[PDB]
Amino acid sequence: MKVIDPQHSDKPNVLILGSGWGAISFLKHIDTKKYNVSIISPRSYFLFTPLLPSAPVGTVDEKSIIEPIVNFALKKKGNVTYYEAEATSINPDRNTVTIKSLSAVSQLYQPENHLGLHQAEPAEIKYDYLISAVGAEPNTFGIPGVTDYGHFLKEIPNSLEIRRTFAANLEKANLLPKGDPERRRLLSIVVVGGGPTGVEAAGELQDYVHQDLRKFLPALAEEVQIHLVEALPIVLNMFEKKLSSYAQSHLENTSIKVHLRTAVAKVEEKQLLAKTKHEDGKITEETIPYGTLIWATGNKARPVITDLFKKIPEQNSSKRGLAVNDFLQVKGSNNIFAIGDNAFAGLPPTAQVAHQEAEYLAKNFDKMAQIPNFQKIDLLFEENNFKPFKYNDLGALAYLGSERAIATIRSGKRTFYTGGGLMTFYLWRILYLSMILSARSRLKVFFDWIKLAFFKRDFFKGL
Amino acid sequence: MKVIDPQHSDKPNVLILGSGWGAISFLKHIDTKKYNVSIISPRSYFLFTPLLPSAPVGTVDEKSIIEPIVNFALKKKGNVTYYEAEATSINPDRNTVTIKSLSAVSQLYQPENHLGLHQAEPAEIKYDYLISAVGAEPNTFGIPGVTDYGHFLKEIPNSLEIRRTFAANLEKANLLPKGDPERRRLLSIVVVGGGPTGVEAAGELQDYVHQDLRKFLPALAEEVQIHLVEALPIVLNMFEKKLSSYAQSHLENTSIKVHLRTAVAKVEEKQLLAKTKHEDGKITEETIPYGTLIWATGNKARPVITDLFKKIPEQNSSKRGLAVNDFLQVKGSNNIFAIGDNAFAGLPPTAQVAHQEAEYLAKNFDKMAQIPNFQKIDLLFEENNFKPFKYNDLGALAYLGSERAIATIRSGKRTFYTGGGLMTFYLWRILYLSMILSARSRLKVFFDWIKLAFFKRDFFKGL
Ligand SMILES: Cc1cc2nc3c(=O)[nH]c(=O)nc-3n(C[C@H](O)[C@H](O)[C@H](O)COP(=O)(O)OP(=O)(O)OC[C@H]3O[C@@H](n4cnc5c(N)ncnc54)[C@H](O)[C@@H]3O)c2cc1C
Ligand SMILES: Cc1cc2nc3c(=O)[nH]c(=O)nc-3n(C[C@H](O)[C@H](O)[C@H](O)COP(=O)(O)OP(=O)(O)OC[C@H]3O[C@@H](n4cnc5c(N)ncnc54)[C@H](O)[C@@H]3O)c2cc1C
Ligand SMILES: NC(=O)c1ccc[n+]([C@@H]2O[C@H](COP(=O)([O-])OP(=O)(O)OC[C@H]3O[C@@H](n4cnc5c(N)ncnc54)[C@H](O)[C@@H]3O)[C@@H](O)[C@H]2O)c1
Ligand SMILES: NC(=O)c1ccc[n+]([C@@H]2O[C@H](COP(=O)([O-])OP(=O)(O)OC[C@H]3O[C@@H](n4cnc5c(N)ncnc54)[C@H](O)[C@@H]3O)[C@@H](O)[C@H]2O)c1
Repeated sequence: MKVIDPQHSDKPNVLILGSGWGAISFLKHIDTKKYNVSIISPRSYFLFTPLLPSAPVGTVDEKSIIEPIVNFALKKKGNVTYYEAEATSINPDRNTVTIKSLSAVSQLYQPENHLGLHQAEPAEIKYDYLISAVGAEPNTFGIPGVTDYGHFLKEIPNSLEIRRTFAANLEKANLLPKGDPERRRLLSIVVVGGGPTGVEAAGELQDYVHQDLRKFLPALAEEVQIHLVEALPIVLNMFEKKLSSYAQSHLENTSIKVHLRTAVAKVEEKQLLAKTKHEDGKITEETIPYGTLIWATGNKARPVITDLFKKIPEQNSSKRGLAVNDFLQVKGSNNIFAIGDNAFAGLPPTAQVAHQEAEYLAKNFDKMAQIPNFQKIDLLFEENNFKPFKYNDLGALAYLGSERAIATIRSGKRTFYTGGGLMTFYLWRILYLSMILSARSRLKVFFDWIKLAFFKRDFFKGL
Repeated sequence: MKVIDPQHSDKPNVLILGSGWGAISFLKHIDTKKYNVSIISPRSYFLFTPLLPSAPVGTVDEKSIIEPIVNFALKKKGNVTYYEAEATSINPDRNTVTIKSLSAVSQLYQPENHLGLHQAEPAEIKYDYLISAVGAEPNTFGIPGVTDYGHFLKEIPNSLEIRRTFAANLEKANLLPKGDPERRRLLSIVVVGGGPTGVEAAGELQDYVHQDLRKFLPALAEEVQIHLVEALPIVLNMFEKKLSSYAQSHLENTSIKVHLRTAVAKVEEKQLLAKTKHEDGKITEETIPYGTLIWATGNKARPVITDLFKKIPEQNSSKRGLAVNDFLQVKGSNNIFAIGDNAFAGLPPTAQVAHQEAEYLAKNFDKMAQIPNFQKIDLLFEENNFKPFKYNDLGALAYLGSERAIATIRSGKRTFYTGGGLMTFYLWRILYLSMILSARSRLKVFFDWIKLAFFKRDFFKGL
């Protein structure tokens, strides 16, 4: 029951799922004069995921790297509606999306209707076009215990969750005497995943331990040991070999114990079972005790997308995400598009890919606006002659700790960059600032780095 | 059981209760070469209470107006120990203080002992001298419902508690249609107390509603009504009549409904019963519906101080706080001192008073260091010839909203200030910045005000 369906306007109802890179990048460029836009997301803010590994340790504040959805929609002149809720079912036959956990509805540039909704009431939202940018969710690979005893580094609440844990262990351990093995354990951190998230997380945590904790509890700081665990034989594989080594070396120089070729078989409350494959093909078992565990491995399709696989014939055998056209249309659907991590275009799950995908689609959308037939769709795209989506790989950036980073900057075939150390760390800084989506988020981080230069980090367990 | 008592050193063990204005101002000036200092407080940070009314609405961030205790103790060269716990009993006969809810113990500039304490374990902390600066706690006057349905503006968790409430009501109300009286109620705020805390709280809340909420939900913003309730016939009575009127007028011009001569008799979930005395001496009853209620009235002695009243003969009949000498020594005690709100010197309960009291005592303490007899105390003070505490009233400052404030600046008999509007608002700004206790807290707020000038306030219900 309960169906929301506004259509007094002679504009198509475009409906966006998500408030991330895809969803927001799309919103930034969509023509609200030609279309009526509605957004559904449980998160009322955009999250600049690349600096999320700085939040917990407090290099940057959780508020500095987020921006309200409504601040974006305010720059769009036309009608924007934001439902603060989560999409539970996509219904292609009815062209609605069932939502759940409705917190709020904001109607911007709309001095008009009242939907008659109540909080936490279920409702179907009709759409003429659907853009699905709900992102992926963290994958535990069915490795038992991960969720029970570990923390993802994925959203903002995760950042607080980590600080509270580490804070609590610092407090508990410092009461125990130096000898106690429990004290050594509680001061142990284990970051699973040698992908940039994990590398940056391990590095940031270290910077704090070296630069801040040491300033007033050096007896503790010395006993803290940070482990990084990677199943592959190399860290940051998306970079050149030359840089993946320098990263690994530098991490080790900052006192991080890098466990290469090591796969976590199980996670217990106070330790995790690791298997390691060696050069000679032998498998050895290790036990790594831990106080804090950060799980920064790969991601996985959300149940809403899994749900949808079964409802469309030619998605039945999809797994990673929605199989999608060269025009980023969900195969088997006449009016649904998918961008970013919930889509499958055999491209890397990266904000870079989501950003481009979004822009391409938005431009296609105002192109559709000037064609009678859109006012069955599969064919019109090729018929009316506009390009398929071609991804342009711009490169990669990763902070390694101790004011060092690696970089590669390309466009197409040419590669032009500096990927060393201290120089690259500044580049990394600048480049990140620049590719932030808002002046506010930009100014906040600029100030956060200046205060860092003079006073180095806030670590409040209740804030 | 369990008594902590370090005394290998030939220095007296000075023990401080609290991490506020008294406790910290005292710490800033106490001579740690002559004395071994220990602090007990459940709060691990200093709170700049004058800007606490800016936190909830997000003019300033909760982190910008707080500073860790250990940051202060780090500037003190000698031994400082911080117990993160609350004092539950003061024991004059034993010269110990029983503590409870022990979270952590930090020993700074002490490469030495291990106390053998565990978390949430009870323990008595011995002292040679005790300074009690635990402050007061909010007074509901036994008016039923206040705690059940209302929020104090006292500590940092209060600021989050208020934002969450207001945020929740904004979300709920916006779903209801304009007509609905529930919508009007949920958008209703009631700030009890015409003291500067309430005035500033009501004003800040207003600035947000006018300057921010209006930018994206003007239909809501218009329906929000802020009430201010004061039992006396005037607001901000500590100021001259001329200024108390201008304040009241300006508040009314910013659309705040000021209920003068109005005392809250009872608080229900959705409304509160008010009685109002009129010019002609008639009592009329009012019902003020509310969604959010902020209780910013007077304060009250904590149970730890109440507990102590009974243990000392000449404190038996104390009520507001500990009766105290002209040397700020607790009457009836030979080694206990009390400063700030938990003390009673017939002076106003203000950070200004607590700041001076603390300095005076610290200076007295290094004076005691050079006299054999301190290495029974009541007499020595007058005998060894140093001044009693004389309070110097420096004046008063209060922000009124809409970038206006009132000010009075004096020292002794002479009064020299500008107390008008926009001018005074800047003065207010400068003067507050200057009387912050740390460069970090100072820089943070300076940046918070600049970001305000360009982007106006973060209002995140989960942060
Ligand atoms: C810690 C970290 C660091 C990273 N650093 C980098 C980097 O430096 N460079 C880089 O290129 N990439 C980086 N990434 C990857 C990048 O963040 C992702 O590729 C990107 O988020 C994908 O964009 P998206 O819009 O598909 O999903 P997201 O950006 O995650 O957004 C998905 C949105 O969907 C919402 N949502 C979830 N479920 C529902 C539902 N049922 N209904 C409605 N909405 C829903 C979410 O709240 C979210 O707003 C990083 C990722 C992480 C976790
Ligand atoms: C919102 C607000 C705004 C204010 N604005 C102003 C202003 O503009 N100007 C002004 O002059 N005054 C102002 N005040 C008043 C001023 O803050 C107090 O008079 C001053 O804080 C008193 O200092 P204190 O050390 O006595 O107590 P506080 O500064 O309150 O500090 C008390 C300390 O004791 C700790 N504590 C509590 N219980 C225990 C226990 N059992 N054991 C150990 N520690 C304990 C607390 O955590 C805290 O660290 C304001 C107060 C509030 C609430
Ligand atoms: N182009 C850019 O601007 C840019 C920059 C930085 C990062 N990124 C992207 O950000 C994304 C962040 O993802 P990520 O950092 O989690 O990398 P990832 O999730 O792709 O890699 C996770 C790693 O964990 C390892 N792993 C899996 N299971 C394991 C187990 N049981 N035990 C131990 N290790 C295990 C895997 O071998 C893998 O290398 C990446 O996809 C990356 O491409 C993009
Ligand atoms: N010198 C400075 O720099 C400076 C500046 C501002 C404030 N201050 C001090 O800080 C404090 C700020 O205010 P506060 O939080 O202490 O409040 P307060 O204790 O100053 O006053 C509380 C107010 O609430 C009223 N009230 C009491 N019961 C009531 C009821 N049932 N219904 C309605 N109203 C009721 C009282 O009449 C009183 O006006 C003051 O004590 C002030 O002296 C100092």
